[PDB]
Order: sequence, then C-alpha cells, then structure tokens
Amino acid sequence: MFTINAEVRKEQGKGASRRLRAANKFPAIIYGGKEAPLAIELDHDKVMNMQAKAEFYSEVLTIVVDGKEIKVKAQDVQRHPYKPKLQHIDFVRA
Amino acid sequence: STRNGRDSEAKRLGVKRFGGESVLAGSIIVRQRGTKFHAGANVGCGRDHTLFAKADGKVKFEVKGPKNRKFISIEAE
Amino acid sequence: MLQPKRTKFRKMHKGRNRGLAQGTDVSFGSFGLKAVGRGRLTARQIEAARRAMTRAVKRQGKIWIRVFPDKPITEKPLAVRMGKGKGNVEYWVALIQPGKVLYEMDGVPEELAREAFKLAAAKLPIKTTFVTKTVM
Amino acid sequence: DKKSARIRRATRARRKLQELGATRLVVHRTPRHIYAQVIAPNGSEVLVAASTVEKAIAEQLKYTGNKDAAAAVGKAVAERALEKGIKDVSFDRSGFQYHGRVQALADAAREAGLQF
Amino acid sequence: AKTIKITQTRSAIGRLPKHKATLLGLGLRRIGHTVEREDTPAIRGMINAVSFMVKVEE
RNA sequence: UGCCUGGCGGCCGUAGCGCGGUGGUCCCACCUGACCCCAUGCCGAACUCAGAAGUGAAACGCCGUAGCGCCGAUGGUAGUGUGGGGUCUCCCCAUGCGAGAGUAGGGAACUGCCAGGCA
RNA sequence: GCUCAACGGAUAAAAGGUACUCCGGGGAUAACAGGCUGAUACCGCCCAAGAGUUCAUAUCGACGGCGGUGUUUGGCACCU
RNA sequence: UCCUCCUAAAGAGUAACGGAGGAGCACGAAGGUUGGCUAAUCCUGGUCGGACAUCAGGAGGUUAGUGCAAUGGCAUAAGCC
RNA sequence: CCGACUUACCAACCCGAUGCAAACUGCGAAUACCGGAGAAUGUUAUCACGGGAGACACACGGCGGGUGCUAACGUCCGUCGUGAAGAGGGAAACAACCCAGACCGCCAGCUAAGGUCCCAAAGUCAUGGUUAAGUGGGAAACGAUGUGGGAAGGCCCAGAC
Ligand SMILES: [Mg+2]
Ligand SMILES: [Mg+2]
Ligand SMILES: [Mg+2]
Ligand SMILES: [Mg+2]
Ligand SMILES: [Mg+2]
Ligand SMILES: [Mg+2]
Ligand SMILES: [Mg+2]
Ligand SMILES: [Mg+2]
Ligand SMILES: [Mg+2]
Ligand SMILES: [Mg+2]
Ligand SMILES: [Mg+2]
Ligand SMILES: [Mg+2]
Ligand SMILES: [Mg+2]
Ligand SMILES: [Mg+2]
Ligand SMILES: [Mg+2]
Ligand SMILES: [Mg+2]
Ligand SMILES: [Mg+2]
Ligand SMILES: [Mg+2]
Ligand SMILES: [Mg+2]
Ligand SMILES: [Mg+2]
Repeated sequence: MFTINAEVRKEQGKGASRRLRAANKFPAIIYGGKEAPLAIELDHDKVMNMQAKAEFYSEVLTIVVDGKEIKVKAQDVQRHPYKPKLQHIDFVRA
Repeated sequence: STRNGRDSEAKRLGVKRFGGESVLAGSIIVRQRGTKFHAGANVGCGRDHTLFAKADGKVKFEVKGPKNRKFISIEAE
Repeated sequence: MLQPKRTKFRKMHKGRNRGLAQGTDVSFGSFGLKAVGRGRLTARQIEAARRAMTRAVKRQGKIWIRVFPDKPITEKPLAVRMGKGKGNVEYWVALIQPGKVLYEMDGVPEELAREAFKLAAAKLPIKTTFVTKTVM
Repeated sequence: DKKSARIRRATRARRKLQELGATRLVVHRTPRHIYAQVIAPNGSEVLVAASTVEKAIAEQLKYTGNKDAAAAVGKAVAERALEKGIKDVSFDRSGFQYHGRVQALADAAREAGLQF
Repeated sequence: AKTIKITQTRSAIGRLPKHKATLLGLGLRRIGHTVEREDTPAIRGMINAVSFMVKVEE
C-alpha cells in the first residue's frame, strides 16, 4: 500500500553516497533479472518511519520514479551499526 | 619469558625474473622451498626445486593443469 | 569466569581495535544490549553484568551471551624493570567494536528487559543501547 | 575402474614425451583388436594410423587380436610412416606391459625401418 | 596540439621524493614559475600527481 | 554431408556428484579356457595368452532432471594511494582504486585430428 | 688431527682480594634530589545484591565501572 | 654457531633480554633405475575377539604418510612393495 | 546371568544459526617492486675505474607495528619529513609542529601559515543563526523541566492538562 517517491542517482560511489546520507536521503536500487537495474535515491525520514510497520517486508510496495510506478518487494536492507538509520534497501522487481 | 630469542638467516627466496623479462640460458627464475611453480616449457628444476632457464627468451607464467598449478615457461623470442 | 580451555598459544600480540562489529543483529533472542563505544571488555565485567540481569528477571527467561574473551592480556609485575621477557597472563578480554550485540534475552515483557538491561549497562565500561529484534 | 588405473599407469611416461617434444607411437590394445597411431609432438593431430579394424588388414588374417595379428599391423604403421618421411619416433605403451601383443607390435614395426 | 600553462603555487620543501621528481619532469623550479607544456595523456598525468602545488590556466 | 562408437589432445566443475530412462549391425565392456609366453609375497581376482557361446546385468557412452557441488552480477559496505581536518589508543572531507560475504540470476559443458559402422 | 661451542677461531699454556688503595674518562651509566608517566598508593564519584526488626542510600555497602592530586612503592635515564 | 614459523607493513632484507620449536645426526640402503600399488577414520557381517588385532563389502576421499622440528611440497606421487 | 524394567543426568560425531585468531585460508585489494615501449623535462641527474675523507652515540613528528599499562620528552624496528648541518614568518616564550630554503644592496610592490578592538601592522567588515556559561580560555562515568532545530506519537470543543 505504501507509495514512496524516489529519483534516479546522477553520481555513484563512496563520496557520492556519504554525501547523500548527510542530507537525510539514502540510496537504493531496483533489480528484476530481465531488465537493467535502476539505482535510485530516496528520502530517509519518510521511509524509516514507514518501515516500522511489519507489513513493509511482506506486501508489494510501489515506487514512483519519473512519473511511472514500479511494483517492488523489499528484498534486503543495510542498517547503521549503532543508530536507528538506514544505508541501503534492495528492491526486487516483483 | 626467556627460553626464546632464536631465528635463522633469511634464505632470500622468491621470484627473481618476473614475467616478460628476457633471460639468458641457465639463469635462475625462482628460488623455491617446495614446488609452488612447476617446470613448464624450456625450464628446469634443480634439487632445491629451483626453476632455471634452459634456452634464452622471455619468461611467461601460466596456470596450466587439471589442478590449476602454476607453470613457468619460456618462449625463445 | 569465561576463559578458553586448551588454547593454541599462551601469549598474544596487543593488536589494534579498528572498524565496526559483525554481530550487529538480534538473532537468538528478542531484546538485546547493543554496544555503542569501543574498547576491550574483560571476563569479570561480563559475569558482573550477567548476574545483575539474571537477578533482575528473577530467574525466568532465557539469556544469551554473544561475546567470549579468548584474548590473553599480560601484565608486568610490580617493581620489575622493562625487558627480560613478556609478562605473564593475568586476565582475558573480549574486544568490542561499535555495533556488537553483547547480551540478549527472551521470554520477558519488554519493560522488564528494558530495566534489567539498565542494571547490566552500569557494570560495563563502554556505552550501550537497547535494541529490539527486527524483521530484516 | 580397470581403465582409470591403466590411464594413470602411463601418465608419467606419456607426459615426458610431451616435454621432450618427440613424435610418439601410441598403442591401444583390446581383447579383440589392436590399434597403433603416430601422433605429432603437438599431440593434437595425427600423421599415420594403422589398426586391425580396417578391412584391408583384417581380411587376410585368421583372428584379429593376437601376436601374429599385431605383427600384421606393426608392419602396416611402419610403411605408412616411412612413406611420409617420419623415421625417428618413440614408443608409447599406454600402460600395457611391454610383454605380449604390444611387444610384437613394436618388434615388427622396429624391423620395418622405424627407429626407436 | 594545444599547449597548456602550469604554474606552481606551493613550496616543495617537505614533499615526498616522488613529488619532487614530478616537478622536475614538468620543469617547475620555484613558486610562481610558469611553464608551457604540450597537452598529452602523459603530461596530464603529471598534473594529477601534484594537483595541490601546481595551478593550470588551461 | 548427418548419427553412433574408439584413440590422442585443447580446455579445465557453467565442465563434477546424485536420480530416471536408453544403446549392442560395427566398436566397447562383461565373458569362455588356461597345459602354453607371463604373474599371484595365497588366488589368472590384477597382469598375460589362446577365442567366441552368451549378455548389455555391472561398467561406459548418450538423453532428461536443480536435489547438491560450481559460476555470479548491478547497487551498497569495508579497506587504501595523495592532500587537508577533528573533541586526533579512533575517525571525517576532496579525489583515485575498490573488495570479501550476500542477493537477482546462470548452469547439468564446448571443441580439434584421425580410424570404423550405419544412412 | 680442535664442545679453537665466547662457534670469523687474542696464548701450546692462566683464579681471586683491596675499606691501604691509585691513574685516565663519563651525567654516554647507577645511589640522593629535580624532571616526564601514574602501574601502585591516597582521595572522590556512578549502578545497587544485601546488612540495618519493617525499610537499598541514618550508617555501611558486595560483583563491577569512572576519575582527581602528585603525598608512597615503582617505570624511564632528560639535568648535575 | 646453524635450521623453521610469526613480528616483517602482499618483491628481497628488516630490531628488541619479542612470541614458539629444533641440530651437532641417519643410511651401503633409507641412494640409482625399471616394474607395480594407494592412505586416515567411520559403518555393517564374522570363532576365540572386547571400543579398538586379522577377514569381506560400503562411505570417505588424502583429514593419512614423509628416518628427526616447522614451513612449502608431493597422485606423473617426493608415500608403499 | 542376560540387562530384564529405569535415569530429576553428563554427553562425543553430524545438522541449522552467531562470533574470534600474529604463528588459520576454500577468498582478496590500495600501494610498493621487477621488466618493455613512448612523448616531455632535468647544467649525466646513471654506471665503471681511480686520488682524499668523514661517519658507524642520533632526536622528534606523521603513518604500520613489537615491548610497556595502546603510560612516559620510555625502548626496538620499516618508510617519509624536519633538526643534526637552515636562517626568516606563525604557535605568548618553545632545535623537531605549520608556512618557507637567506649571494649582496633598496625608506618599492604582491602573497603563504597566521591574523585585523588596544598592547601590535591590518574589518569595532556584510548577511543569517547558536551560546547567558566568561562557555570561549583544562578533564570522564553519570545526573537534570537550560536552550534551538527535525521526524513522528497519545489525549482534546460528543471539551483535553
Ligand atoms: Mg664471534
Ligand atoms: Mg678473537
Ligand atoms: Mg688493615
Ligand atoms: Mg679519578
Ligand atoms: Mg643522563
Ligand atoms: Mg636513549
Ligand atoms: Mg617479505
Ligand atoms: Mg613490503
Ligand atoms: Mg628417502
Ligand atoms: Mg616408478
Ligand atoms: Mg625414492
Ligand atoms: Mg661501533
Ligand atoms: Mg649504533
Ligand atoms: Mg634509530
Ligand atoms: Mg626517545
Ligand atoms: Mg627554523
Ligand atoms: Mg617570536
Ligand atoms: Mg639560496
Ligand atoms: Mg592597529
Ligand atoms: Mg575557562
């Protein structure tokens, strides 16, 4: 049910992702096997709160990238070692 | 505490002529302890498993073998 | 007091303690006491912080200790000059990195664990935090 | 495995002839036939091959697969090899003991001008 | 083809022995020295190696 | 020109293991006999010789199957060269290199020179 | 033909006392004091099982943790 | 005095009264060559015989072995006749 | 006797999950090192032979470590830099830290580290926030309705504190 807005990532790397995570946004990617993977950036406070629901990891979400909507499922996540934060979310194109 | 403090002189092992080097016949390529690099084409194997050139040319390292063993070979180029 | 039996080597190098920890998740239990600081945490500060929380929950519930010292720390005696050999082993410490989940417990209501873990975090040199099992 | 033991019985002898770079005359023997082919030091291409399954060899032979049949193919491989200019080969064994049909296969080929 | 102007803006007192030779390769001698070198993927590799002392008005 | 079988290699698990099926005109394997050439630290079991009655059971090859072995991204993470910085027994910034594990997935090989049988 | 093993092997052949002592040097190196550090020592604090008839903190305070001063036993050898 | 591993910072070398072990030999075959062979450990069955002797099948596969400490190596065996 | 009933027990091998290792490796960088080619730059900076030496007491700082207590202006190594053998400016004063390498002269100009209220040369500069402590201008566990910002949450005009 959750619909999350996201934008494509212009630059990628280490210094180009710690730059994002200091602006209350974290990177994530969508991969679905038969299609080219889509690396996107998306907000933190609007997805850290929504992940608190147990249903975030069980239903088919929706991501709005450049107008179109992609139905995905949360495949994996990386969390900060000692803070209530996120670093990456792996989305599989369900 | 005590009952220690002994060591042996370093034996100066290792690869002496790295890949792509032009060697003369009979020049030591690698000084070994076991057989880590095996003898390939146009190289020998001394009693210490020392790999020496047998005909002058350019050294070349290879990974031939069913067991993925390192072979040192020489091309007379 | 936790300490390995039949270890390969009697004395070990000092080494350094850099990086983030590996066991950062609550897997065996439901509520955990995740470390936030850095520094060695010995074998007596584990038992002293364990009794404090196997007693604050009476005796019911399961308790998991996810660290083990396995690191001998020597100490030169008093009035002994320097050199003349490495000192003898005196205690065992467990190196802690920020992120390690030290203790975890299950079978209790959350507010009881959140108080039991408070009486154990007062016996540990390093800062700690209370973390809860997550879906992943 | 009765064949894996044989194939690893002759590996040391086989892999020395790759290092020496010498043309070898490998030999295969079966309870019914016996083959013999000449293989270049490259090891991937053959030059001369004679065997007891060819209709031009087994037609005048009582029974393929015995000592006098081995001498019939040992003669053949030596004439073909000398016809193309190959004279200095080395004898492979393929794990068979150099005692029976292989010995007559080698002895007959040796007598027909081949040098090994 | 197109030449490139390099000027040194920092001293070479405590630099590593590799950064002192790179200045020799470029040809710079003192602070404020300007040289005009040929543009080339090997010359531009020199600038990147010492791209804290030299300043380029390309 | 195609199919199958045998030998010698390249190649090395995307190539190996397990499970189901299938092949005997030729090749191959099991097989018959052993006084003989030859052998058992006893035994023709292995090696070897003399052949063809039988079979494709075992073995081997071929075909299918993911239950294992194996290969394996993109993104992120760790580390690190150079230059700065911090509350500097540990970290951050700019820039360059960038893993390991794991995920999606791939996958039960490909090929060359000869010699046979069949069409 | 050498445990010339003090193993690049001073002689074939070798132990001590000196507070009765002496010479050339060194703060390159010790005792005293100073200096840096603070393991140890002294002082304080944090959590609170418990003692205190009931009652953790009137008074003490287990198993552990964090510091201060430069008063002890030490570490180093920077000054003489 | 000599040998092996770590400290030694992925070429060589690299110190401390740093952490751990060895040598002052053995062999006339334990060397040369030719021919042949593959181990540890578990399962079942079996007379003395037991958890472990020898025998027969299965798994496993080098987890065995190397005259002697450790490292590297070894199936084409450098291991066993 | 066989074991015939039993045991609130301990428990190897395997199976799933979670950690640790300088003397563990089925993986594995960055750098460094060796070799080849090619521009550009450097008063051959490279090697060989010969005449003359000194030196073999090093110190601190950064990075990788051993020892120590991850204590010492402690001690032993690897690599870089400085002092030794280098003056000038800065850090109040302060061989080693930051900037920078002095042939001589000038009552000329521009900058680096560091600074612009007076001592003492240059902003009592401009815009927007924070601090009420002289914090700035020493120090920890721990304790607290100090204060600014951010994302949410609970109750509430069928009336909340
Ligand atoms: Mg000596
Ligand atoms: Mg002497
Ligand atoms: Mg007297
Ligand atoms: Mg005197
Ligand atoms: Mg002194
Ligand atoms: Mg000293
Ligand atoms: Mg090395
Ligand atoms: Mg190195
Ligand atoms: Mg031997
Ligand atoms: Mg042999
Ligand atoms: Mg031998
Ligand atoms: Mg000296
Ligand atoms: Mg000296
Ligand atoms: Mg020194
Ligand atoms: Mg010093
Ligand atoms: Mg100076
Ligand atoms: Mg001054
Ligand atoms: Mg000058
Ligand atoms: Mg003024
Ligand atoms: Mg103050």
